[PDB]
Amino acid sequence: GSQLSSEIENLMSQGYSYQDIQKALVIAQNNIEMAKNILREFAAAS
Amino acid sequence: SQLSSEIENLMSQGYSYQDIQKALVIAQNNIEMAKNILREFAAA
Repeated sequence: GSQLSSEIENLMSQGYSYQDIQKALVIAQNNIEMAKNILREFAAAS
Repeated sequence: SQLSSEIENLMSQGYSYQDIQKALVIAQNNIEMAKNILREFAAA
């Protein structure tokens, strides 16, 4: 695996939807720290 | 004026003042990017 896919798997463990994670990475221009900020502050987790 | 108009326009779409601030902070004041965050994720 890669670092990015590792990060995505960790986000899903937290309950974020795959679609939210993708959207967040696109808006963030793949800056991971930024995408994490978006998800934390605005995304639902189940 | 330019910037306050942006906040006014976002609030008129129904975004809270606090969500707008959060989205600017995360985007480092890239207003285009903040608007994307709000459109895709924020309650309006």
